[PDB]
Amino acid sequence: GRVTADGKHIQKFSETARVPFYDKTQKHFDILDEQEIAGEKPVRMWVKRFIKRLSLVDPAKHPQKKQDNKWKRRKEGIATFIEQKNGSYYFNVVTNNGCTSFHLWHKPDNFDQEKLEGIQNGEKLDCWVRDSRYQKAFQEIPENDPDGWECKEGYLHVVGPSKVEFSDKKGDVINNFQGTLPSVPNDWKTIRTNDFKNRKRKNEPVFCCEDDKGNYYTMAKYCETFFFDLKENEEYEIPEKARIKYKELLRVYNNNPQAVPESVFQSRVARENVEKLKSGDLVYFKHNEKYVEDIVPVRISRTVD
RNA sequence: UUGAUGUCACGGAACCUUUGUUGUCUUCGACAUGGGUA
RNA sequence: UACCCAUGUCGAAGACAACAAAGUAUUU
Repeated sequence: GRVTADGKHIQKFSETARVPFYDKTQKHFDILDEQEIAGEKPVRMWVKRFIKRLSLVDPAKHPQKKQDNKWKRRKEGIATFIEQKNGSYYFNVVTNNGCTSFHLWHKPDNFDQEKLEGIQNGEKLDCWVRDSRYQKAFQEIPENDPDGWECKEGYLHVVGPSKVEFSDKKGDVINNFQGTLPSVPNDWKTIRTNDFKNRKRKNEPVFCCEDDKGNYYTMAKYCETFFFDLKENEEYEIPEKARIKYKELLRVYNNNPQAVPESVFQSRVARENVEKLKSGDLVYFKHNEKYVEDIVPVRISRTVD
């Protein structure tokens, strides 16, 4: 939700999507303006809810784990090979929905047509395809995925790189870093992740670093959130109780002895010493038919009595 | 800024009454933080 | 729009509440 200009109502967004900000696969911090980052100018993003995945042998007669629930909802088509790189193969696809086509890169399974050993330019194959939730957004359409993006307008909710694990002693991620750990940056906008927790699948990027008095930090947030489809006709009134609870939430955020000692790793509410609701704020809200009941600044937050 | 044959104003204690007092173990364990994957 | 958690660290309270001036016969 978004707090209205009068400061007395909160309007409802219909949707959210994740925006990668601290990974090296994009340039959002270099191309978005300050008031777009601050969440006080609306922006227009490309959004994809579902992403396609292929198999080049029928899942129903595929060995092992693909006579499986995810593949129960099959869809069929034909694919044309057009490029190969790093063992990945590039296909244009036509599904059985008349004319309905898209390009995608595929990293073959062992049973994908002899793992595509010996396939050649211009060839084509019968295929099966599924779609799975992706719910991500970008300002510019990434290369290697040029199709299926929907243009939407909304606001960016930028909290900062505040999901951090820290210790006085070296854990599993730090032990396996393979390098000299960086120093803690001074500016929260320059942080970029430098390896992964699951380095085979390359899920879950992290930023590992060390400070001058011997603490080790692992920041494990790389996405930031995009709010879109603002409903004009759906205000909810903020009662006085909701403001008191929010002020108490802010007080407990800013008076924490157990807080991470480096403020670049704190959320905007704590890092910036926020003290009130203000017009135009972006927030998560709980409501009844007419009134706001609970307000929090981040996705997993605190609940006040 | 006096008025004149008449001024005890050195003719009148800012005096009298009121408790800085009432209540409070130098004690003590679970809590911080916000995403990630499809 | 469903699923899943992850990390180990750290002192708190340092006066508060009340009162903040009020009374002080002249007569059946």
